[PDB]
Amino acid sequence: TLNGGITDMLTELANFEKNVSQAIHKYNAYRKAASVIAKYPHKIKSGAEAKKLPGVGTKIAEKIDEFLATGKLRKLEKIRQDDTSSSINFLTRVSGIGPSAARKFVDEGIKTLEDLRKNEDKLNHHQRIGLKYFGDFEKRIPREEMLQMQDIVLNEVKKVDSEYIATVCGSFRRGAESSGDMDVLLTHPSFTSESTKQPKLLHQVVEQLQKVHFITDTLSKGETKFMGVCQLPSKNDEKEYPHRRIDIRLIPKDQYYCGVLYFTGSDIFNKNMRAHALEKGFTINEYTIRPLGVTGVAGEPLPVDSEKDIFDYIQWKYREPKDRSE
DNA sequence: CCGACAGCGCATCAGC
DNA sequence: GCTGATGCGCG
DNA sequence: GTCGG
Ligand SMILES: [Cl-]
Ligand SMILES: [Mg+2]
Ligand SMILES: [Mg+2]
Ligand code: NA
Ligand code: NA
Ligand code: NA
Repeated sequence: TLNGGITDMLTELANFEKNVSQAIHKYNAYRKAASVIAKYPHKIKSGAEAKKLPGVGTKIAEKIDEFLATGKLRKLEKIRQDDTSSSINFLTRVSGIGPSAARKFVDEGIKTLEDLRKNEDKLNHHQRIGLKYFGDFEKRIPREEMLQMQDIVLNEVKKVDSEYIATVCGSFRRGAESSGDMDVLLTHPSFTSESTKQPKLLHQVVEQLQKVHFITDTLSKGETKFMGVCQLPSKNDEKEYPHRRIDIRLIPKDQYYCGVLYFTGSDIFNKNMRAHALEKGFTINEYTIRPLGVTGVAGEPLPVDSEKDIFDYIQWKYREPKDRSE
């Protein structure tokens, strides 16, 4: 983190644009610049030096000059002092509360954690759970705990049907020493792009995980995506582990490689890669990579037998999960 | 300039 | 009930 | 806010 100060600033700007301005392209612009700068192997001495990097334009360069000179950014100083902006940014930290809901709550005079607690009747289900575990969802998960969680999920899945394959993705798969949550990619031979030969494939796994008290709450749930909450079991007399966010995604088995590429991320890496795919005349989602026709319409799914096959199509050297932390 | 900026599942709502 | 739009979340 | 054409 040679350039921690700068990337924090950019990230704070990004958050402002997303949460308050609701300007998503500005948000993405700031995130891209923060990311490109975070991997720059030199301590930055000037905006000019920074502007050499792709994603860092004139406006960001001037901000980096201001920051380097004074150690702060007036624009942010002001944003921090504004009550409405500060309140909105805060409320968006609750899972289920976005920019729109946040601004709406602020209108109604609901602007603090205390306000939320006393107005639970004004929250949808997801938001109520996000509030319930607000503190816990702030905490990172040590890889040691991720490992225990992996064992539980894989073993419980095995118990439901030995043919399931559960893979832990996200930052965990990228080798990080701590994770924001647990991402599980699930497959079963009875669910392919060709046919769904069994219903409740995701339900049964979710049910089994609730049975053993691993999954504690549900934010949302469909036939292919579960989003919820889980918790490690603690021993006699031990303080409980924090509750943790868990996402489970059921992907057609013959589409595993596109799925694991997606679920491994990072999010910025995915955006970069998919953007590059477009430039190369392909479109990539978690299911397939397809050529773009002359009209700009997706063609038929190209054959894929590894993650590297995807990189090959778009003429990128293969990058291991651990090098996709952008 | 000015168009493009990745892609998609689930929840909730409006309108029919 | 459905469809489509929008909010929010995931990487 | 940044970039490519
Ligand atoms: Cl924007
Ligand atoms: Mg994750
Ligand atoms: Mg994340
Ligand atoms: Na640049
Ligand atoms: Na939120
Ligand atoms: Na996740």
